[PDB]
Order: sequence, then structure tokens, then C-alpha cells
Amino acid sequence: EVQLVESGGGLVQPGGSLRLSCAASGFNIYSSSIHWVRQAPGKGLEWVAYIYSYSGYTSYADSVKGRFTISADTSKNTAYLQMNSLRAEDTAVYYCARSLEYLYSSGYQYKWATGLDYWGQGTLVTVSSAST
Amino acid sequence: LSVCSKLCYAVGGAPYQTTGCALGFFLQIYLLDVAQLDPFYASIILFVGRAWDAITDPMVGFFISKTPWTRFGRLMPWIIFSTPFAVISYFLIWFVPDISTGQVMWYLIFYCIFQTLVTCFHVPYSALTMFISREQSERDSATAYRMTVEVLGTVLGTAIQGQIVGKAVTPCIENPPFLSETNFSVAIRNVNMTHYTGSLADTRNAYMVAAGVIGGLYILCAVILSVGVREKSFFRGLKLVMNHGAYIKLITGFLFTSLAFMLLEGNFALFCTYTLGFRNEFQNILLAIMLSATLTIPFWQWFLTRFGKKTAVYVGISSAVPFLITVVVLDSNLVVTYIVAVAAGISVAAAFLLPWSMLPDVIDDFKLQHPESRGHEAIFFSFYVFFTKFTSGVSLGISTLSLDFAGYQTRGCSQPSEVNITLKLLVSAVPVGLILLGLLLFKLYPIDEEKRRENKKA
Amino acid sequence: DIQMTQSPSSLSASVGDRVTITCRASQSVSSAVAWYQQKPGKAPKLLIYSASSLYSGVPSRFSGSRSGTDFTLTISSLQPEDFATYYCQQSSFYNQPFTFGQGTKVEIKRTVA
Ligand SMILES: CC/C=C\C/C=C\C/C=C\CCCCCCCC(=O)OC[C@@H](O)COP(=O)(O)OCC[N+](C)(C)C
Ligand SMILES: *[C@@H]1O[C@H](CO)[C@@H](O)[C@H](O)[C@H]1NC(C)=O
Ligand SMILES: *[C@@H]1O[C@H](CO)[C@@H](O)[C@H](O)[C@H]1NC(C)=O
Repeated sequence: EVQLVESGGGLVQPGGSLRLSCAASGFNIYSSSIHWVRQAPGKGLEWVAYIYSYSGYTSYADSVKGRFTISADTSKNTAYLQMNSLRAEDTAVYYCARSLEYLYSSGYQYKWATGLDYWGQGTLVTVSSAST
Repeated sequence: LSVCSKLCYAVGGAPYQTTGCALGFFLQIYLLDVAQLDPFYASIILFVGRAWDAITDPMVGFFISKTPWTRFGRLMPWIIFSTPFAVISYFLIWFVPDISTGQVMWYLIFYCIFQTLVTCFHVPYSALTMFISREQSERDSATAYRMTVEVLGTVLGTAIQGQIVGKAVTPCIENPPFLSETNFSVAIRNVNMTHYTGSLADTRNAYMVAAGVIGGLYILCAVILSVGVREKSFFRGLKLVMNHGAYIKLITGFLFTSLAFMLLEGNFALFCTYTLGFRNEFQNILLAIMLSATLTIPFWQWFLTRFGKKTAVYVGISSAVPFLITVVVLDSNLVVTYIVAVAAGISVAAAFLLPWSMLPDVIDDFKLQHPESRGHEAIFFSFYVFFTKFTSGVSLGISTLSLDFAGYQTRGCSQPSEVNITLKLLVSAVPVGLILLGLLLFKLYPIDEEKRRENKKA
Repeated sequence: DIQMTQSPSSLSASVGDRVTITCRASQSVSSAVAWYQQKPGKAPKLLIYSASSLYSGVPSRFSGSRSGTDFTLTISSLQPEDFATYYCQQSSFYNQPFTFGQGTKVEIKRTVA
């Protein structure tokens, strides 16, 4: 059975280093893709990053480009999201999610799309000088 | 005889041309897109099929006059009996096999069988002229009717195969943005295809429907031809054909030009779709080309009548060069593409109408050079047609092979850079090169509107 | 970036009512939408991808439709387990940032006290 478990959270200092891990079970990461999506405390979902683990194609959100770096490790079957130079507004709950690449028809062309079919449980990170 | 049959004999030219047209334009697009064969094996198929069509013409031409006059005629039972198997083996070319191994043999065998049977239909039908009636004027009128119907049949084949297949466009998968090698073998894994396979089955059913419609036209025209028409050494010849140098010069010239234009036919049918990107309306462009050519043929007849034929060859075949350069120089434009298409249609009509009327002049010159020869008058047409079809097959095979070597991707919707460069060279570099070399070797043809002597002597 | 906008941001409907949630994509064409549903304090669930394709294991109550760049999600019979927040995401690789919509909090409907 498919399972995605996140790791790494807690308090961060503003402008710090935090590697969030997403361990996978019931499927191979090297064969599939992984999205990372954050949800702010009391706000809507916000897509963060994406990776296709076979080729290495990564995409990032416009707010996270140049700060966050997504990667994948097949020796452990785990997705990774490294977070450096963190501002005191990235505090959120981060979910990793397997993608479901499909093809939608645009006339005669079949373009590529991706849906986050199975979602991880999400872990809470608090970027702040002093909290709780 | 009278029009009671000269009309029935006319429609017989349609089966060979429609089947021959829909193939020539669309077959390379079929084996590469809806049949999805390896371009290497598709090149093998095209080369071997057209070479076998070239080979089976003298074979069948000799197989007659050795067959006895039956109760149905001598040349008629060939047409009567080859039609069912012709349409059967023609339907099975546009049908994707029910097997996972031996897909290439399914197309080799049936394309070769259809070539053999369409030859056993066209060659006895072609030779049916000399037995229609004893008056030469009636045979010439029937030949004019037949050539008219053959041009109109090229038009009908293009129109039908384009409008039936145009209703179900071939589905293309855009290059995977998450992939670098552009391989689909990896992207399709873990991905549903029921929608794509459904669209592919739709376009395959459209190709099967077009095959059935063309085969029905074949059957109908063959039945009309068989019910409305009731009829009443070689090594020396090949050594003698090489001793008429004027015919040889005309052959080299017109062969280079016709080869350029058939290369244009096939690789342009593919190029309009993949390089320019008009996958949705390339059938309309092909139909525009063919209609322009067919409507402009009579103008070229008037031109031949006005100037010399040696002037019409230059002007007509050279009209194509600037537009063939324009189409690849400037970017895609469905308004510029129609214009280059109508100009190329005019030039195609010129380049294919000129040999058909200049060859009888070298026949008349040979009748005066060696004026004792009995027979050895259609050997010229046989040689020319054989070296036209064989060379066109070799060139189409080499074209699909070079497209294989450029990294042609099946299921793709945008081909790699080398494939586009090749499709641009196979329409402008190689065709214009061949056209110029043909028009330069045509400067070595002696009859330069001196045909007045060959006419008055006769 | 494409601005996905869910036009209703708080919907009220009791059990049985026909619920409809739209999500206007600013860009005209060549985009797919993916509709997810999130309960309070739980991970989302992919309901409908490709704007009309139910995910395997999702009840048939939900139905998507692409009405001229106006993607829509409808629930035929709101079971008293569908009171969640529904999000639309720009699922298409041609429009790269798969930014989500605003959300549409579905809450029970009753006479104000
Ligand atoms: C980019 C273009 C792509 C493809 C086009 C190239 C090749 C396909 C088209 C045709 C191939 C068929 C070639 C077979 C022989 C040429 C047929 C031809 O075109 O030969 C003219 C002939 O048909 C004249 O017949 P016409 O209708 O003019 O009547 C005459 C009446 N009369 C006798 C009194 C003058
Ligand atoms: C890519 O496609 C080629 C041709 O089908 C194949 O030989 C090759 O192994 C594929 N590469 C993969 C599967 O990564
Ligand atoms: C793909 O989707 C179709 C419905 O469009 C469905 O019938 C088919 O079972 C699906 N196949 C897979 C591999 O999930």
C-alpha cells in the first residue's frame, strides 16, 4: 500500500537550513514524481516544488525559486526539500505528494499534466525568532 | 469504337491513379504515424514496394501475348480476375496487423501483392488500346479520354484520402517537459493511454474507411470497364535503345526532374505536417496542389502550342524554384503555404505534362533514324517508366532512411532539429538541385522546336 | 504565472443540495485543472483531474466540467461528509506553476440565530 511519511520540522531561525524528508513506501520514487506543497497556518494550499525523479526535472514556485531546492534519493527512496535563506513567512505545513502524470487533449495534441494523487501527512515548520 | 465505349474505357484509368495517388502521398505518413513502424523498416517497405512495382511492369508485359484468347478475351480476364484480390490486398495495407511480431512482413507482402495485381490490371488495360478498334483516330481519342480521366482520378484520390482522413487527425503527444531524451518509452509508462489509443483507433478507422472507399471505386470502375468494353529480341531492343542518344538525353533530363518532383510528393506530404506544423489542414494543401495542377494542365497545353516545348520545360519547371525556396526560408504561414502550393502545383503540371508529349517526338525521330524497325516503339515508354518508378522508389527509401538516421520520433508532435533540417533539405536542397541538373542536362537535347521536319517527313 | 480564481469563497448548503464551485483560469486554453478536497486538519484528496476525470476510489457524487476556461466541480447529493474545502490547481506542464486556487469552504446551511 502506498504511504508517504514526512520528517523534519520544528522551529527555524529566519534565514536557516532545514531539509524536509519524504520517505516513500509501496512505490518507487525513482520511477515516479513528487510534488511538495505548503499550506500556511490559516490560509489556502500553495504549491512549492516538483521533481521528476528519473530525469531530474525540477520546477519551483515563483516565491521559492533560488531559495528551495528539491531532490530525490533512490538509495533510500526518499524525496528531499532543502530550505535555505528562510523568511519569517514560510512557516507552514508541508505535504509531499506522489504525482499522477496524465494527458489532456488540446485539439489533436495530447499535452502533459500532473495531479497530486496520494498526499503525504505533512509536517509543521515554524520560521520565527520566538514562537510557542 | 463510338462513345458507347470510349466513355466506358475512360473510367478504367481511375483505379490505377487513385490507388496510386493516395499511396504515394499518404503511405509514408501511414507507416510512420498510424501504423507506427520503425522508420528503417518503413524505408525498406517503400523501397521494395516501388521497386517491385517497377519490376512487375515488364514481367506482366511479357506475361501477355503468351496467354491464350479465352472466351472473355485475352487481356480482359486479367482485369476481371485481378480486381477482387487487388482490392482485398489494398484494404490490408491500410489495416494494422493483429500480431506483435512480424508487423513489417504484413506490409511488405500485401504492398507487393497489391503492386503485382494493380500491374496485372493497368498493363493489360494500357495494352487494351491497340485492340479497342482498328482506326487509329478512335484509339487516339480513347487515349485522350483515358488521360483526362487519369488526371481527374489523381484529383479524386487526393480529395477522398484527404477528406476522409482529415476528419480524424492523427493524435500527437507533445514532448515530455519532464524528460530530456524526449523518449516516450519512459513517459508513457505509468500513464493511461485509453484516450490516446482511442484517438489512434479513430484515425486508423478513418484510414480503413478511406481504403474501403478507394477499393469500392476500384471495384466499380473495373466492373464498368469489363462490361462496357468488348475487345476484338528484347536484348536487341535494349541495345538499340542505347543507340538513340537524343532519347537518352531526354530520359536523363526528364528523369532528374520527375525524380525531384516525386521526392517532393512524398517528403512534402510528411514535411507539411511535421516541419511547418499544419497537421490539421495538410489534406487541404495537398488537394489545393492537385487541383491547381489539374486546372492548369490545359494552359500548359496552350503553352506547348504557342512556344517550343523546350521553352515550356524551362519556364514551367523553373517556376517552382523560387517558391520552393520561399516556403523553407520564411516561417510558417497558411497564407504563404497556399501560394507556394499553387505555384508548385502549376510547376508539377508542367513537369509531368511535358515528357508525356515530348516523348512521342523522339519516337517520331527514331522512326526516321532507323526507319525499318517493326515494333521497338513502346520499348522507349517501358524503359522510361521503369527507370522512373525504380528511381522514385530508391529515392523514397533513402529519404525515409535519412529520416530514420536523423532520429525520427514516433508519437511525437514536434520532431527533433535534425529531422526538420532534413525535411527542409528534402524539399529545397535536393529537389532544387535535381531540378537544375535536369534543366541543365536538357540543354543537351537536339530537337529545339525543329520538330517541323520530323512532322512533314513522318 | 496563471491566476486561478475560485469565484465563490464560502458556500452554504445542507445535505442533499446541488453544490457547484467554479474556478476561472485567466489563461484561455491549454490548461488542465485538478480538484482536491481538504478536511480540517487532514491531507487533501485528489477528487477530479483533467477537469472531468474522477480519481479511482472517489464517489460518483462529484462531476467536473470544462466550460470554456471556466472549470467547474459539482456535487449532486452533498452527503454530510462533504463539508470540506475544495481547491482547484493548475495541472498542466505547459503552464508550469501549478498554483492552487483560493478555496471554497462548504458549511452547513440553516436559519441564522
Ligand atoms: C509537390 C507536388 C507533389 C506531388 C505531384 C507529383 C507527382 C504526382 C502527380 C502525378 C503523377 C502521375 C504521373 C503519370 C504520367 C503523367 C500524367 C500527365 O500529367 O500527363 C498529361 C496528360 O494527362 C495529358 O492529358 P490532358 O488532360 O492534357 O488531355 C490531352 C488532350 N490532347 C491530347 C488533345 C492534348
Ligand atoms: C528509448 O527508446 C529507445 C528506442 O525504443 C530504446 O532503445 C531505449 O532503451 C529507450 N530508453 C529508455 C527506455 O530509457
Ligand atoms: C484509463 O481511463 C479510461 C477512461 O477514460 C478507463 O476506462 C481505463 O480503465 C483507464 N485505464 C487505466 C490504465 O487506468
